[PDB]
Amino acid sequence: MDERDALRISREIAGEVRKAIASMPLRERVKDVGMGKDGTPTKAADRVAEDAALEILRKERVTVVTEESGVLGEGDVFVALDPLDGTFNATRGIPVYSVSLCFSYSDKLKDAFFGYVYNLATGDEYYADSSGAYRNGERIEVSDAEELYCNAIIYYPDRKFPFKRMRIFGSAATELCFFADGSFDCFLDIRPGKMLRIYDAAAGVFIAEKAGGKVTELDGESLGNKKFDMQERLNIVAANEKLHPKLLELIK
Amino acid sequence: MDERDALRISREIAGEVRKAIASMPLRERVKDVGMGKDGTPTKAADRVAEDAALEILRKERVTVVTEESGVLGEGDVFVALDPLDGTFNATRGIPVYSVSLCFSYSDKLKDAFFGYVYNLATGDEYYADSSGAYRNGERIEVSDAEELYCNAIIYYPDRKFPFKRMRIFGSAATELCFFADGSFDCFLDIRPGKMLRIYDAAAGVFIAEKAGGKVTELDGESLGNKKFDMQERLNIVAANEKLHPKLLELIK
Ligand SMILES: O[C@H]1[C@H](O)[C@@H](O)[C@H](O)[C@@H](O)[C@H]1O
Ligand SMILES: O[C@H]1[C@H](O)[C@@H](O)[C@H](O)[C@@H](O)[C@H]1O
Ligand SMILES: N[C@@H](CC(=O)O)C(=O)O
Ligand SMILES: N[C@@H](CC(=O)O)C(=O)O
Ligand SMILES: N[C@@H](CC(=O)O)C(=O)O
Ligand SMILES: N[C@@H](CC(=O)O)C(=O)O
Ligand SMILES: N[C@@H](CC(=O)O)C(=O)O
Ligand SMILES: N[C@@H](CC(=O)O)C(=O)O
Ligand SMILES: [Mg+2]
Ligand SMILES: [Mg+2]
Repeated sequence: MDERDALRISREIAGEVRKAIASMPLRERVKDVGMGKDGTPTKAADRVAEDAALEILRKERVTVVTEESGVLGEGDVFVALDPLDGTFNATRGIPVYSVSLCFSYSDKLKDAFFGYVYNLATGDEYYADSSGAYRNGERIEVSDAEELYCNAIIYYPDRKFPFKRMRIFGSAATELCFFADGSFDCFLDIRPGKMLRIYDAAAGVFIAEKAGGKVTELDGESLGNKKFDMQERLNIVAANEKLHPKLLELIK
Repeated sequence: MDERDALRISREIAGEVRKAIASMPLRERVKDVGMGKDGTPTKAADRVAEDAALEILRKERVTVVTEESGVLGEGDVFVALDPLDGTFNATRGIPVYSVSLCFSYSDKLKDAFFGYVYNLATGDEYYADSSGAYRNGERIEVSDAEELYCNAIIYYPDRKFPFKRMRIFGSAATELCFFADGSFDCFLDIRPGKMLRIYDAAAGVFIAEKAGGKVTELDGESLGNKKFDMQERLNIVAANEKLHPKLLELIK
């Protein structure tokens, strides 16, 4: 499998997940249907999205790490799948939620070769590969802001901060893409509980880095050894390389 | 003018503003074209939205209080207009932004008779009149959550908080409607600067109250005497009546 295969696979999944969600009334979407392998409820919207995606991934030689069904398959290519990132928004009709996929040549983030996040409500397509990062077929890059007085996505502000704007949209994969395309100047997840899982973050991280972003853990450490499994957790500090160290100092 | 006139006028404005914005590429939307009477820049998207709305309101006997052009006309019915609430989102292609209208029989919020907020990206229509509050033609009401451990929209969290979720979407009028329809359990704007203007909040406040919500200033004081002018500022605490007093105690 190469990056072209991954793009093709991702686009087919996006199409099937989009069709499955769009036809589901909010009343149905919001229903709990079971307990996910991640230890949070699987909503009916989560279930239909994952089935749509797994139906396609099942044909490939991959090991899938996915929120609801856990680790599936035995292939050498690892796929971190979030079949519906932003479930709360989807069940409320708030148009920020997406399907997220990151493909790696091992079970570690450093061997990632493809990232894909598709907004299921708007049809916006973000992806990145060896040639760079894209939004709807157009090359993107992070902003060049150097000041802390900037436009920040942050989970969660717990003190007075110097930002120009703070936003929290409820879809980490999509929000990492808002940072990747320069819509926002930085993305932070500094929750002490360390809540982000590998499938929430992996594609967004890969896309943001291809777009020029510097993206690390809380203390500046590389995310390269983050594992494609259900147990992995992440804090994220993401910004261009001039802003990034200021962000690190800010949160000490 | 009564509440049926106001509904008809609002729908006409929504249609015109919607097509004016939808046709404008992001790179055009984001351009500063002048200084607004509110003291913030008018973007091309703001100007185009406002001209569309004013062309319609010009035929009515109203005094309009609007963000970019200020106070216009001499009619006895006052209209607080935010031609595009969530301009930052609109210029970035983030689908949470709306046109907001509150109609009052004086220059005070207590004399409001109609509120209308239309999401320009999704086409969701929120309004309220003597018969109640509506989302896309269906009656809505606030949630009945009684615990602080709830789903909150809050500008801005500056300390550790007990919420289940915190969200900040960048469109106060629309966010007040997310609260009105029960999608979120409360809306708070507790920014010490007191940043909200009458046209940001008036329609959202009126819709939320019609939906059963209790909505007050920071100290629990009524919003009735808030004025339809450019100088007015608001902090907001909005929740059902069981949750509301707990929030008041929380933010001391
Ligand atoms: O998939 C979700 C989503 O990314 C949310 O925005 C984030 O707060 C949660 O931690 C994550 O599980
Ligand atoms: O119209 C805007 C919008 O409602 C934003 O969400 C809010 O943060 C701003 O204060 C307001 O001016
Ligand atoms: N992924 C899209 C196609 C595309 O973005 O080109 C879809 O299948 O709906
Ligand atoms: N969240 C979606 C609702 C849907 O498509 O069912 C939207 O308003 O864009
Ligand atoms: N304002 C809408 C109509 C409606 O809200 O029902 C439009 O003309 O696009
Ligand atoms: N507020 C300005 C500058 C910025 O926030 O980047 C804008 O909307 O473009
Ligand atoms: N501002 C975007 C919102 C969206 O992608 O739906 C637009 O042009 O419609
Ligand atoms: N999924 C949410 C539902 C809600 O907060 O209303 C929960 O854990 O309760
Ligand atoms: Mg998910
Ligand atoms: Mg505005």
